[PDB]
Amino acid sequence: RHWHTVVLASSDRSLIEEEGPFRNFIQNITVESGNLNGFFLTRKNGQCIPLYLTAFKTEEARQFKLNYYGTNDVYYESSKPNEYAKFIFYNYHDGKVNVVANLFGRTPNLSNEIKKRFEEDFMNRGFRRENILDISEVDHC
Amino acid sequence: SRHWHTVVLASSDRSLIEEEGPFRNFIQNITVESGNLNGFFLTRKNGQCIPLYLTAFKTEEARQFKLNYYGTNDVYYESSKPNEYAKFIFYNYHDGKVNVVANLFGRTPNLSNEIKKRFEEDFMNRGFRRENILDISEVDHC
Ligand SMILES: CCc1ccc(O)cc1
Ligand SMILES: CCc1ccc(O)cc1
Ligand SMILES: [Cl-]
Ligand SMILES: [Cl-]
Ligand SMILES: [Cl-]
Ligand SMILES: [Cl-]
Ligand SMILES: [Cl-]
Ligand SMILES: [Zn+2]
Ligand SMILES: [Zn+2]
Ligand SMILES: [Zn+2]
Repeated sequence: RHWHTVVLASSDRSLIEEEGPFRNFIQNITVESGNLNGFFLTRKNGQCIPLYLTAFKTEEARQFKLNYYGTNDVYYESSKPNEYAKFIFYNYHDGKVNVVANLFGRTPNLSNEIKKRFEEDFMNRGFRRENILDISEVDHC
Repeated sequence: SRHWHTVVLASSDRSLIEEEGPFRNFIQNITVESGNLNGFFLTRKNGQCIPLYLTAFKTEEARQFKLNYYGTNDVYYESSKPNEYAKFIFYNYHDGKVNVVANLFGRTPNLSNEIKKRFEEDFMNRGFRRENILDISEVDHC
């Protein structure tokens, strides 16, 4: 259940920048009744405050639904389930759609090969490198 | 995997599915080859129904495809009744902007009110207005 946020990427960089709604750092994930109960940390007023969310299962495997900053269609992917986890969030807020990609590792960092693939996959969709934030190299919660 | 009709279109940006919109295309058929989806659509251009052939390539994930059209697209297929209808959700990336276009296909020009109702409510439940849904089963199109 132990996880670390290693890379964040978004169509809207502000979503993952400081004070951003999706700049959350995963701590652990526990599966209950097929749902994903996530415990995250987020920074506010200088301190690390807990954030508990639940991504509910859907009729589709690896697809979940999450109510946060609007609604989100969440997709899980991983070729190495015990080494990393990739979660793609399609966020709908005020009629606006954005994609937020999360790369989780068992420890604070991940192999360059895994990070490179995640990053190139994001950029190949038509996004700039600047919209990728590798936080393994940052002092966060 | 064969004969289809576009019954309902819905999008985060209505201009995308309105007249002259890049996603206002009417499916005619889908042929599966090497796991890829070869689609044949019709599009209205200058009072003329012009053919549009596209291929959605398979990915490492089932029911997920990649399509190069009006930028890039992550395409997801869903259906509780595969022989009755097909739902395709397009996550379009155009000039750094993301939009969602949902397509509801039927074996014939129209679909049950139940199926259309669920499709439409699922769309609106995500935070979109009813006006962004276009039921084209009630309009003369290609
Ligand atoms: C990062 C994916 C996720 C979101 C919410 C949640 O509760 C658990 C996992
Ligand atoms: C509407 C889904 C679809 C897109 C492209 C394609 O080639 C086949 C099906
Ligand atoms: Cl660790
Ligand atoms: Cl630790
Ligand atoms: Cl626009
Ligand atoms: Cl028919
Ligand atoms: Cl027909
Ligand atoms: Zn750790
Ligand atoms: Zn527009
Ligand atoms: Zn027909």
